[PDB]
Amino acid sequence: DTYVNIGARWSPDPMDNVNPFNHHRNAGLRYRSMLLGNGRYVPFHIQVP
Amino acid sequence: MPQWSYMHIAGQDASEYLSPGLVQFARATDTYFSLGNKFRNPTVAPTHDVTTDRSQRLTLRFVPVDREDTAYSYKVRFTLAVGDNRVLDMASTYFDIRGVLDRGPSFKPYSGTAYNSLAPKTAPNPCEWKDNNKIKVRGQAPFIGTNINKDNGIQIGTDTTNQPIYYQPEPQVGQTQWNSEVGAAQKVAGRVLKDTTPMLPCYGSYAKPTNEKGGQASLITNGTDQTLNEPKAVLYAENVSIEAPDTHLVYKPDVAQGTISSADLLTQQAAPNRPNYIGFRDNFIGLMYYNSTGNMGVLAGQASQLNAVVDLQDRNTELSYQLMLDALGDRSRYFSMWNQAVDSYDPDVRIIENHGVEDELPNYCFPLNIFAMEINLAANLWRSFLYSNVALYLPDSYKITPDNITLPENKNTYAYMNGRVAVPSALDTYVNIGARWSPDPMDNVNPFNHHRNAGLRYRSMLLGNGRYVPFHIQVPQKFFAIKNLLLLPGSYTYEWNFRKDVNMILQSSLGNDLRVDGASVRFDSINLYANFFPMAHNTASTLEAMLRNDTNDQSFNDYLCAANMLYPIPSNATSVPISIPSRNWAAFRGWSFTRLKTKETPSLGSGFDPYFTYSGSVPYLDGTFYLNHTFKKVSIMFDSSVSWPGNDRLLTPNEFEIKRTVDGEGYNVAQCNMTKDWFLIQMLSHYNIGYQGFYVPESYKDRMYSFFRNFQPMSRQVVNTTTYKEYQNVTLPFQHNNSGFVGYMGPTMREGQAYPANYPYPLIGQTAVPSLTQKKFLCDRTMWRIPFSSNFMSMGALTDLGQNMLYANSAHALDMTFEVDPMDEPTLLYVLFEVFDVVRIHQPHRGVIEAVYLRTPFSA
Amino acid sequence: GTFYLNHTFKKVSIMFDSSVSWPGNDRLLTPNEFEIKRTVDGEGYNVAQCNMTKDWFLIQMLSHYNIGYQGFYVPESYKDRMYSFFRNFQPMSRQVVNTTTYKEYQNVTLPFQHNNSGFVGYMGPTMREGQAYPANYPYPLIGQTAVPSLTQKKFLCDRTMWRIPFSSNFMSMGALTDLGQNMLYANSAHALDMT
Amino acid sequence: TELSYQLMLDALGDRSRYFSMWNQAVDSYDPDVRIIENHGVEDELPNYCFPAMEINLAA
Amino acid sequence: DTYVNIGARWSPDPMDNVNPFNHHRNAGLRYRSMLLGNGRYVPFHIQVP
Amino acid sequence: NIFAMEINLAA
Amino acid sequence: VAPTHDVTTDRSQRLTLRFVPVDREDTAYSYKVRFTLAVGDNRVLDMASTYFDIRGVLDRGPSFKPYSGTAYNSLAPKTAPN
Amino acid sequence: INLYANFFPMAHNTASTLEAMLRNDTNDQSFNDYLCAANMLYPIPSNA
Amino acid sequence: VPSLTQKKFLCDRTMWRIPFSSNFMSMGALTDLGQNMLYANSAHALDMT
Amino acid sequence: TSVPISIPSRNWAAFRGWSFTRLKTKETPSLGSGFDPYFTYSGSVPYLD
Amino acid sequence: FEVDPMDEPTLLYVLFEVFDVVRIHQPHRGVIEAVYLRTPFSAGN
Amino acid sequence: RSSFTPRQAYL
Amino acid sequence: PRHGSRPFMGTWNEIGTSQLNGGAFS
Repeated sequence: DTYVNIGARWSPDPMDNVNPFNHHRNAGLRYRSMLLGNGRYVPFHIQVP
Repeated sequence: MPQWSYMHIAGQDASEYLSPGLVQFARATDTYFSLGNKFRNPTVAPTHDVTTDRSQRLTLRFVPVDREDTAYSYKVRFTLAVGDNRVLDMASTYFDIRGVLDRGPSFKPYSGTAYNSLAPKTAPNPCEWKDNNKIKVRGQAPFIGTNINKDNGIQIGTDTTNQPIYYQPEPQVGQTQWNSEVGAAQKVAGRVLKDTTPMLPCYGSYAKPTNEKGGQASLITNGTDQTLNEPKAVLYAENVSIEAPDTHLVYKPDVAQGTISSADLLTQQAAPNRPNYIGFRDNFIGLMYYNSTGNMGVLAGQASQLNAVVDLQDRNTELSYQLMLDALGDRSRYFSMWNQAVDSYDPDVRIIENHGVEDELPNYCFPLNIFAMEINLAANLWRSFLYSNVALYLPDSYKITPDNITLPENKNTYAYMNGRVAVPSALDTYVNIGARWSPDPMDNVNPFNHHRNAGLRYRSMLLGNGRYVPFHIQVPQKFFAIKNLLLLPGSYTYEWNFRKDVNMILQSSLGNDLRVDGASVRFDSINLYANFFPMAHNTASTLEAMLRNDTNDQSFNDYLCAANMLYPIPSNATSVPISIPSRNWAAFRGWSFTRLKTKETPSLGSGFDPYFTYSGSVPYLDGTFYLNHTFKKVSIMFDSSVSWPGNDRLLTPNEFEIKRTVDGEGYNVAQCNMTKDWFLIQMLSHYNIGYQGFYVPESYKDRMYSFFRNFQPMSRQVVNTTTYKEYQNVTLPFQHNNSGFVGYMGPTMREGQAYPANYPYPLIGQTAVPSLTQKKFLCDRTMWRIPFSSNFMSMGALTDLGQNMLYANSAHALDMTFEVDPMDEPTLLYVLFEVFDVVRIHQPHRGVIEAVYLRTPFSA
Repeated sequence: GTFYLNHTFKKVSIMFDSSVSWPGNDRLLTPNEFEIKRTVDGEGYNVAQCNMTKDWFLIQMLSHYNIGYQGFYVPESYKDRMYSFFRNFQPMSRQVVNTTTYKEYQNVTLPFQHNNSGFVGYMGPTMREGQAYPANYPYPLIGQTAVPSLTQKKFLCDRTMWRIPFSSNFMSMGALTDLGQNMLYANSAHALDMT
Repeated sequence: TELSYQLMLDALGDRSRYFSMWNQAVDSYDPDVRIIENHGVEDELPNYCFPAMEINLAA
Repeated sequence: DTYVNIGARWSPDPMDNVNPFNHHRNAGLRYRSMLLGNGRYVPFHIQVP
Repeated sequence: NIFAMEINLAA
Repeated sequence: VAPTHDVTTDRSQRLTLRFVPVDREDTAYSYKVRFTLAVGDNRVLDMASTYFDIRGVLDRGPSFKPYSGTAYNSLAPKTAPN
Repeated sequence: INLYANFFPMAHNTASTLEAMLRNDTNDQSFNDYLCAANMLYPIPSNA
Repeated sequence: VPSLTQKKFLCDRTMWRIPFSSNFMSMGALTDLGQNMLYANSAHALDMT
Repeated sequence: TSVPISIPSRNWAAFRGWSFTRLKTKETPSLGSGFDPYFTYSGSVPYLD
Repeated sequence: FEVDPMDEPTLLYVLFEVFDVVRIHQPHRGVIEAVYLRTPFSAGN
Repeated sequence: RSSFTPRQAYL
Repeated sequence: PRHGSRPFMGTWNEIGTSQLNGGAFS
């Protein structure tokens, strides 16, 4: 909540082995999902290298 | 001397004194185990023959030998005498003004409020009523006292006793909150502004204090009250001088007569005024009269009057010096002499991304289970984010004027803008939620007036926060043919004409027309200043008699080789055709076009232009462009018969298409709406990428004013009317969401009720109504480029096709037609016929300069 | 390396052996004393809208980036480093109520001064003290009532360690300076005086 | 030769990357707390509700 | 306060001379203090050039 | 004096 | 292609060598350690590689509070009781 | 305290060559201090 | 109350290498050692744990 | 009551004799800077009078 | 020097004496060049 | 010309 | 602040085969 042994730089012990890219705050997938719009049943037109 | 050479302090080098065998074992292995660091090589300066030994003068100063002032211009000419045995570079000759700009009674260079801020906003400074209010006990004050004998009042003590003074509530008591002590059974009081004083709302309320102990005080002094049951608590009072630099009542409850008054009604509402950081012009644009055939300048040789600056009124020679500061530079670095800021709008107000509002846990109350209350902290900090940097700066309709308050006519006056406000019911956290879609209403609106923009914020405070400001500024020489010129010894006449009209040389940030609200003044003085170079003379007279033969002369080329033209477009129209008479194209190097609103473009002549009344980041000059998502398709025809990209070198042969809305049999290129064979002319023209593997432009070729650092594709989703069966189109003034925890149609208080709502059709959830997408492509801060080379890739500065015989061996006519989607408020179209613009300078007579000019296309 | 009092300098008078002055030969602009900040007397001499004398700004620009004789540029990032001059210049200014031009400069010393009241506590941290009042402390300076103003300037050049290269033209050409190399062929003694 | 390293470890590097080994951490100040730029606080109406007062939750 | 020197970049005169590098926001100080953690009693380990 | 409740922030 | 037999060595050299202190004198305001650096033979040590490794226990004073707020009852108002 | 160092596993047949040529007085190694300079300090009276 | 320092070392998106050459370094491709077991049609067999 | 003066390592070659004197500050002007405000005298200037 | 207690600031005005001299000359039509030596306390590095 | 020395050469 | 520093008659990466860091190859 606020106390993690406040004042120390730590990745929390329970979650250090958990995926760090399944967050809400993650630039890549964030931008990408908003790159196809905010909705559902979204049409798309993309190119793959 | 030896003891130096042995210590390798000056002399032999670590690649010279080494046994050549062990230079090698370094050269041969430097990638791993590098020991070139261990060794030493003395670096020494030239002994002599480069230093003046007698009394030369760094930063020589010059002052005007001739002056001329008109109602809207300033004219000076200096006898810029280089002096024999010397050499001067005009890259370092900057002119130095000094005056007293009075920005106008609009600069609200702070945002928010600044008097009694933390207010409970809409609320009432203890004020007294009207008719004959001497009937009811209000009760709200702070001192906690003991026996107010009166005729003296409250009290205090000192062995004897102590009735008071003139009572003090710059805070006074209760300092024991928890128990709030509580009406010490006794008299305890406060202060009260009583009638006769402009009943404002406690907030923004100033009061030129006048007791020097910071009492308020009507000059002739005032106060005192109670009735004679018996005495209870008193209230001193007055008739001060309220005011409010920052504010704009937003619900004055009618009662238009009976103002300084009250009777409840009087206690209304309030807010901050907006904020227009009105300060000077990055690049100091305008302060010098650049391309214009009236006022123009000179730099000839007191000895022939033969000028050397011929500025054809069609070279935006001040975009240049704002693009040649994008190469050799990096405008994200603010210098300060040449006020170099560089504008920009925070890309989180022009491409808002409603990434929500976290706050997934109960921001909760707790008075000094426990009773409390909440407040969606992290969301409320969204509403106040939204209707403040974006919304409000919306268009000009979609804004509502509050009731019982009239705004001045002559739209775009500062009293107008803060008079009206947006509605925090739409264009807030209840719009295109979760999508990058920039708000459509401000799609084609200059998004450079933001108070949240750096660059218009490093100069409006760089000059302090006052309406009066004595400035001290330097203006770099901006002409391309003089800016980097090397001079020969002699006496020269340096002359230039300045602007002293505020609207041109003082960029605001809301574009209220300065010229109607106030401004600049003097130019108290204007002296040159040029730092010469103590260049020993023997080797001057051999860099000044070799730069004066004629095979070795100089030669500057304007960076932005342009032939810019302005093509008007009606109020709401498309397809602006243009024709050029038969002529040559010996060195044409491609087009460069864009769109600009007419309100932000001067006449370029006669200086003062009465119709030019908008001051916000003139795109024609600042270099900021924000209409590049409006173009639809451009056609080029030669002789009225052949398309020019044509030969089939393109998709859809005749029609460099840009966007291409709906109709996509498949061509729209990027999750966006540009057309794959654009984005192959644009990329492949700037960062020569494209035909061999669409990379991510490498940096040192993505400099601000260029492509990739812009195409910011975007896309959204809305209730496809003709599919969901109930696209009831509930108009903005009807949506009932945030029931009423928030405002009514208007940034006002809590009228609420509480129902679910009518927000937006929920398009992200188990029941989401269907949809239909859209996609836009903002390419602000740049211009479309269409190179003349046969293949759009650029090999050299002169295209592979510019010297093609049939484009340099005969005359031809060019007919080309743009196409732009309609936009209200008639706009204007801007096009560059990029063309070589070189200039040679030759000067054999020791005190004369003979300049030669050339524009291969468009030599007139 | 942290330095924080580099802006307090206002005058330096390098003067060799009780007579000459360095870069004398009038080769400065004020050719007897590098002035770092002309406090009030400007005579059109401040630069970049800060107390710095243009002469001394030129001194620093040459010393660090070898620019100044070729037109002033913003130094390329590979020469302007963290402990360089231009990275930490930050000119700053404002304007304050003029002494005896406003009707009342009338002196409302801290303790007495009524702003943001009745919510902010008194003179520090405690809460809910007082009744709300019109406020009277930052005496306006923006709108239609703005007091007559007198603007102040200053430069904060932390971390810089002002330099004065010894070369004749104060431009980094080598490491064995141009003048550090004739002061040998004139082998003698020069006790310096600095002020 | 206590500082010079700090002034030597300035050209051949960046000294804005934190190399824990030699405790590499330049003493730096938050510009917004040294060179104060008090541009104001953007507020329109941060409101309040029951489970109806006010705070310029932005001041 | 908010109302003190509002609208202009200039650090208050009383503090132009005080050290700005002792802030609780000084990057290096907070880093190294946290790098060894919040310990009042810290067993430390070092490399020094 | 001026009725009040707190809700705390920054926390 | 890399370079071969002429830059490297098949003899058992070492990459990280401990140099346990030879002599450790002392004082109150000081610290003396004298190692005996041995650079072997045919080896070539560059001083920059070398680095002292100090170990011990550090006691932050009663004044080390490394957090602007409190970690204890905090969200509650700044003023209260039992 | 421990003293730590790193030896480049150089070729013995080369280290010798890098030895019989890093010892000749003509292939010595020289350094400076980057802020090469003295450091006279010089006190200032309290208010002066 | 007493401290027993713990200590970790997060590293994400990086693949520990073990480059196979001698001065465990990188002086090319076809790295030193590798070059030996080139031509010689010799054969071997790792077994790391 | 003193005025310790000095001059180091000169090369006196034609030094044809000192000349003492004694001014008062207020009224001896500021040397050459310009508007040196600390000049608040109107009387004779023993420095250049 | 052992001047007598005056009372307020008071600058002594030693006037170390030297040989001032200038050798202005005009070889061409409009060229002034002169040396400005002052010995026993000169100006030169 | 010069007074200190009567030396002068073209280039 | 002073640098000088030695080792500069060019570099080798001799041929018959070419340069180091790889160009492209983890």
